[PDB]
Amino acid sequence: TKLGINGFGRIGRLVFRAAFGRKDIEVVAINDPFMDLNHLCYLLKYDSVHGQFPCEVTHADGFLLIGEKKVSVFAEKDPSQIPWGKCQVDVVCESTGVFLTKELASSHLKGGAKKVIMSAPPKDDTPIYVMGINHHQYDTKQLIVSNASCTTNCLAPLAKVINDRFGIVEGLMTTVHASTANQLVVDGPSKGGKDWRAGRCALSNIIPASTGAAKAVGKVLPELNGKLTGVAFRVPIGTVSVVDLVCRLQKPAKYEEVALEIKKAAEGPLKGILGYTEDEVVSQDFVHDNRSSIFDMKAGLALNDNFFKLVSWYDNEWGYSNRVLDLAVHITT
Amino acid sequence: TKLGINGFGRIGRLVFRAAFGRKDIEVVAINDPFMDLNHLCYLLKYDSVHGQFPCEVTHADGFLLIGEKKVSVFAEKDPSQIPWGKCQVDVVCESTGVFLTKELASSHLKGGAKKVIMSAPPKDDTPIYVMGINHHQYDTKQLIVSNASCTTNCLAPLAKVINDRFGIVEGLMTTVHASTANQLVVDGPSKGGKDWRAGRCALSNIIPASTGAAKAVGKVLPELNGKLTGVAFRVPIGTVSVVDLVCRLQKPAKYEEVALEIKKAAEGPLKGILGYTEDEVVSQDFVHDNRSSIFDMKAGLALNDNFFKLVSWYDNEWGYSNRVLDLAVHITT
Amino acid sequence: TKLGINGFGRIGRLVFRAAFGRKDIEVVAINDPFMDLNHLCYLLKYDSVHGQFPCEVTHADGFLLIGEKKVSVFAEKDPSQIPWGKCQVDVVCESTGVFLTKELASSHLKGGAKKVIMSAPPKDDTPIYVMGINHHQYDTKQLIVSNASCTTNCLAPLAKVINDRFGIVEGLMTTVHASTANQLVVDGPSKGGKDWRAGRCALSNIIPASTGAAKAVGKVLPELNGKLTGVAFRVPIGTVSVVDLVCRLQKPAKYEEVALEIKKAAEGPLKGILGYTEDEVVSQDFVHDNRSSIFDMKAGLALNDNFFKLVSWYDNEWGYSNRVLDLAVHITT
Amino acid sequence: TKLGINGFGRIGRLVFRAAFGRKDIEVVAINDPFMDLNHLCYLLKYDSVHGQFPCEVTHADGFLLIGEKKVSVFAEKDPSQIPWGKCQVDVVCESTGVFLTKELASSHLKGGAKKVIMSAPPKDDTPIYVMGINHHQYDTKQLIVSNASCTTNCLAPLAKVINDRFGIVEGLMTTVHASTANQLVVDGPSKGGKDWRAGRCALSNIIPASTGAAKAVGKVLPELNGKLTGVAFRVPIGTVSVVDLVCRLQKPAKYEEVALEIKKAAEGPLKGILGYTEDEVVSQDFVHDNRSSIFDMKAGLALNDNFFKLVSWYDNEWGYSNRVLDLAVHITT
Ligand SMILES: NC(=O)c1ccc[n+]([C@@H]2O[C@H](COP(=O)([O-])OP(=O)(O)OC[C@H]3O[C@@H](n4cnc5c(N)ncnc54)[C@H](O)[C@@H]3O)[C@@H](O)[C@H]2O)c1
Ligand SMILES: NC(=O)c1ccc[n+]([C@@H]2O[C@H](COP(=O)([O-])OP(=O)(O)OC[C@H]3O[C@@H](n4cnc5c(N)ncnc54)[C@H](O)[C@@H]3O)[C@@H](O)[C@H]2O)c1
Ligand SMILES: NC(=O)c1ccc[n+]([C@@H]2O[C@H](COP(=O)([O-])OP(=O)(O)OC[C@H]3O[C@@H](n4cnc5c(N)ncnc54)[C@H](O)[C@@H]3O)[C@@H](O)[C@H]2O)c1
Ligand SMILES: NC(=O)c1ccc[n+]([C@@H]2O[C@H](COP(=O)([O-])OP(=O)(O)OC[C@H]3O[C@@H](n4cnc5c(N)ncnc54)[C@H](O)[C@@H]3O)[C@@H](O)[C@H]2O)c1
Ligand SMILES: NCCc1ccc(S(=O)(=O)F)cc1
Ligand SMILES: NCCc1ccc(S(=O)(=O)F)cc1
Ligand SMILES: NCCc1ccc(S(=O)(=O)F)cc1
Repeated sequence: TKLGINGFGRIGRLVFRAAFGRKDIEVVAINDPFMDLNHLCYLLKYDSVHGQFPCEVTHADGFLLIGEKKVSVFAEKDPSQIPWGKCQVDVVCESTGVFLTKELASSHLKGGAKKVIMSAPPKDDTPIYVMGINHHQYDTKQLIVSNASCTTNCLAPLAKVINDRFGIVEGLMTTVHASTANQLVVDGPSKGGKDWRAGRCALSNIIPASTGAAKAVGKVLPELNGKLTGVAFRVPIGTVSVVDLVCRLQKPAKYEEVALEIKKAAEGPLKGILGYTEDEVVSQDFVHDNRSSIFDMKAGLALNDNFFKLVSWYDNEWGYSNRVLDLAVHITT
Repeated sequence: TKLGINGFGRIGRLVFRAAFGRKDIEVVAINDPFMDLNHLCYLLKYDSVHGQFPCEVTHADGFLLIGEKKVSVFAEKDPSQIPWGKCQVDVVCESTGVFLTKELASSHLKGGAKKVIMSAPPKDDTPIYVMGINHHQYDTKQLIVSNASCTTNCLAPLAKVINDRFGIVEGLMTTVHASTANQLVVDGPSKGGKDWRAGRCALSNIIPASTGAAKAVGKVLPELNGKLTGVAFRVPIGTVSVVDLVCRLQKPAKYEEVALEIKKAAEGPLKGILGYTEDEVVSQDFVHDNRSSIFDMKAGLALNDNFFKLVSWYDNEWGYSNRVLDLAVHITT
Repeated sequence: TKLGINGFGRIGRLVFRAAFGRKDIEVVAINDPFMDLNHLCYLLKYDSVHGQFPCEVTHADGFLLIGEKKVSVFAEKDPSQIPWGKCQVDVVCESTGVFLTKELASSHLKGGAKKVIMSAPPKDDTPIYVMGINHHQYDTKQLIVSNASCTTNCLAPLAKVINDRFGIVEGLMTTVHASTANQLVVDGPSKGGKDWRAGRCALSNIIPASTGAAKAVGKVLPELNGKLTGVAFRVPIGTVSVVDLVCRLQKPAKYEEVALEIKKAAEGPLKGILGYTEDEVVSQDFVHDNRSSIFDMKAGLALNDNFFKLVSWYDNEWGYSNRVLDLAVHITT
Repeated sequence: TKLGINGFGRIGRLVFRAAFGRKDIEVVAINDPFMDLNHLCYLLKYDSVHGQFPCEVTHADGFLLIGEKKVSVFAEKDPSQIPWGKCQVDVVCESTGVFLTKELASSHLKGGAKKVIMSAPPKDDTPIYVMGINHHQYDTKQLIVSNASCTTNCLAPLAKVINDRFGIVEGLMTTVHASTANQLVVDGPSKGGKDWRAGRCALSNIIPASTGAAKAVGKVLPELNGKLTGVAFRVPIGTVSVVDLVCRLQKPAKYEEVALEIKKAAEGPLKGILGYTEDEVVSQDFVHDNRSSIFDMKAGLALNDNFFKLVSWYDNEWGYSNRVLDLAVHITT
């Protein structure tokens, strides 16, 4: 399984990183035009949140070197001009943040790539998949797909398990989200005039933000269509975010029973995707945690037999980056 | 109205500051045994969040000097030993955090103080009052009372207005809360071994926390008893906190109607307590805002006609501090 | 004195705000093409550091409205086209960061501006001035000038006084610097690929940075040319930076005497530019302090009678912005 | 070597951790009365900076269990009451911060411990030892020693190398120091009324601080007595600090040569203690680096052939904790 990476940013680089540890998938090419090979290597060797790269990194003959493996590096603004074909790339991890329609992402297909995974929710009707939730509903005919957002990957397993046993009538979600590259260090104009709040100083603000993440749950779980939505607060934190789902349940239950059901899934049919802790955890405890969702039993509570607050952690960078690789293997195999 | 301050902390010093800009109330006496007079002045003079004290601040003969006015300074650990009576104190602002029961707080009365306000939720059944909400129900025969928490002061006005018109069936609250003095700069043991998470690094964590702030709305508004509770996440922010109320209503509404109902309350009955904004605000926009609650119209949303997320901001330090003075004025006059 | 502003960023907007107060200078025109008018009002009305604009900000018919005062707003990329002459502009504040040569800035003269001040050090041999130091050496024939950097404005007053009285033989400088717009919220590529370190996450890092600011003190004080240089460390701080000057003196001295000579200057001829304190201050105490440099007596020390560490604070945004105005007024009168 | 730990804080817990990977040293007993067993397991297991403990941490029958190995846990305020003798403790890591005196530390010897290491500079005459610089001078008859400060362990190796080769005429230091447990989350009164600035908000401030770490280098390298001193600035950073030495040299040198000397020291006699890099590094890159000092070639510079600014990083927590073990093993074998 040969992977290509378009946009060697936080997601691009950590996807590269997770892929090094996996035997079944291999990175063969990278593209980023805001980055010379000298600069690119620097940014990969050092990382402020996840530590240094697990082995030596040099460049040679326009390639990137990780032991006995060469990796092509390109610097093209236009995806139609990236030579994926010559590297026999099976899947392109589209992680720039600006090619989020079927039309724009199909430019990768023109360059010789077989299939594409947007590392974000699409702006159009592109099919969305969450590993562990609806990934088996994929078929090889779909060449361009989305792996949703980190928040959707955190929310979907939690909702699926609660909905199958108890039945979610309606739910509203809040995610307290770690910092992202779309934000600014000092009050300034946000990109293209959209989302003014995200241009406000990241270091000292709680910043309200819209998200479709919870509304997207209805795409990967049709049954919950129109039954979920939410908002986000961005806060000055390196990585790790948390979802807080307030939902009303059809079948009544104590909080103890809800927790045990989530424990059952995390230990059985959702091992590796959904996790369960009863510890007094805080955000830094999930730095570099590869799961999509870790239910925090003690943070949440119940108002009554039918109204619950359910709390789940996620490393927005690491968890998600591992899911891109899982999906990339799945669609190719 | 002659005020005394026990515990010259974040609340004590900002209570002193607010009272400096009011003619109807003045601080005559201060007690803090963990603070010598030179130290006290220094801490009053400078402030990391709210700037330098708007005044020449000095001391002489054991008195604090704010312009042409002398303030009495004490340093007893036992409140019983503070000569409040000789300073002719009408109300004592109990802002130490360690005298939150009617038995402990009554020693101020034994020191001569006529009345006491607990600047926090009580640990017993001491009466709780929130300006704008139930302060007219105060009986002068009550010598010791509590002004609740900053979070309750934010949530109750919001909940009141919404419940008066639409009726709240149930509700769960999250507050994303700024930093407080019970937290630690690096990972350590929390005082008494209680609330382990709050001992974790304040600078780099999202920290789950319990709170009775929502349950206690039921005390100030009996009609909502058993219908509200919540949780909190602490974040590395200087001041300003935000409440997210997910509530289910009986009378259906569009989001715009709910917003309008809050607007008219804010410009009418609850003017000065509850505020309204449709601007793209972030937390630092409410530093030194003296309102108890500021509804953020564009940050909230509705899922359907009976299920809402309503967002409100508060300067947990400065808002609450002015509330302590309005309650001090009320229970005296 | 009619001022125009090119680039409405941190320095652009803060010059604007500084000017609003003063009765001897006024902003008549603004230009910034990465900013729609509605968005410009938003950035002007709210500030994460210096609080809400002390006045109603609106717009109508393409004009910025401050109360009832109309300010003209353009969105041009070629300063030649900005109609400065139409607005009778005496000085243009060049605060984009990308017109720092004589060739580039002189497009403002062809647009009708009478003179230009660069809000940064120049790339070429454009004359540099610092108020209090060498501003009297400016002659009216010079149409394009520079106000240097915030750091140079901090150091040069301190440098002049120490060298005037004692004689600086050599010296080296570290500034610990607040965060600036050239930095990123998460690890990424810095612009143009210059200074890889500045692209590293700003929230969690101490980031070494080059600075010519200390070498630039030679150009404003020829006598010290070759005898000073230094480096910088960027830290997660909103505003306020500190200079730390290690230096050797020709004539020997005690720390007290050095300190008293700075006190004499700060309360005498350099009043308003160089300040002095013996208080136990921290960076937040100089937020919105309009002086160029404030010497911190207790923070510095001597090793011997010829070798000293001298410490001085500066709000790198506010002090500098006010300096820009002083220069503008000076060069016009 | 059987190690005991009094004070299970940042240094205590990370000393425990480093030992877990060392065969030449083992922890048999811990004392910390501010933290019961359930709480102590939590703090060991989770770490906000260095990640989770790399092992299952549990407890039974009053013992801390790291796998099969049982560790005794006392809760004793009076260090003379700890029964170190019953556990055959060779060395006590005295890392509480409140027993920095021969007389006070010697109460560990009454408990049965053979020897004691102060994890900090002493308040009295106690012998200081930096590994790699002066440790070989230790005599087995000295039962109580100090391992100096993180800052001194960073500057000493550098100063040694520079002085041996070029001759340090005089020097002044500045350290930018990561956050420490003596600071406060919000403006407050520091312990004992000492160091007022350390009580100011850790999250939002650059905070000046005194330090004898530079002067103490003259104690471990007598040739440098009276030639070094300096100051510190605290910044909102989890761990990793930097030293900035401005020094005059007796023999003139090109900066390239000064770097080359440090390189061969780091690859030869000071391998493991003193490090060297030419990479564009930032503070986060040295998290969990076990060296005491990492020279940063590109950060520093020279003013002339005699006057240099030399820059070096250190993980104040992890580097130091590793040196405590080295000293413990050395004073026992
Ligand atoms: N970081 C997260 O928490 C997170 C989680 C899940 C999904 N995502 C999504 O992944 C995407 C990338 O996010 P990120 O956080 O890595 O942002 P980022 O800014 O760190 O990375 C984007 C990278 O793409 C590069 N790029 C820009 N234009 C390009 C072009 N024309 N061609 C090729 N490369 C280009 C940039 O130089 C940059 O390195 C976004 O859509 C984001 O929403 C982010
Ligand atoms: N800061 C907020 O966001 C906020 C908002 C609302 C309510 N409160 C409440 O107000 C109370 C104080 O909060 P704070 O943040 O100001 O805490 P703080 O640490 O800033 O202040 C507590 C002060 O009490 C003093 N003190 C301790 N023991 C004392 C005693 N024995 N006698 C006299 N003084 C003593 C301390 O010296 C300290 O200055 C708490 O109960 C808190 O819940 C805080
Ligand atoms: N903030 C400080 O501490 C400080 C202090 C001293 C000097 N400076 C200098 O002042 C300059 C500006 O810095 P800043 O901090 O305001 O950064 P900033 O990003 O806040 O300001 C730049 C602004 O200029 C605008 N702009 C960019 N290109 C433009 C163009 N070609 N035409 C018109 N407008 C354009 C942008 O919209 C932006 O708002 C820099 O050169 C900086 O070195 C900054
Ligand atoms: N943290 C650093 O960057 C660093 C680096 C070098 C040296 N040091 C030194 O190490 C010492 C400890 O620092 P820290 O950062 O670990 O502080 P810390 O606050 O994290 O740890 C101190 C521990 O001692 C415990 N304690 C208090 N009184 C006690 C008593 N009577 N008996 C037993 N335990 C008691 C506390 O509960 C706490 O857990 C300080 O003197 C400091 O100067 C710290
Ligand atoms: N360079 C900006 C790319 C980008 C755009 C959006 C995000 S998001 O995760 O906030 F949606 C992250 C990064
Ligand atoms: N001195 C610490 C006392 C204290 C105790 C509690 C708080 S709280 O507002 O977080 F509940 C704040 C301060
Ligand atoms: N309990 C606080 C103990 C302590 C005391 C001092 C420090 S210091 O490293 O700043 F000198 C660190 C920790």
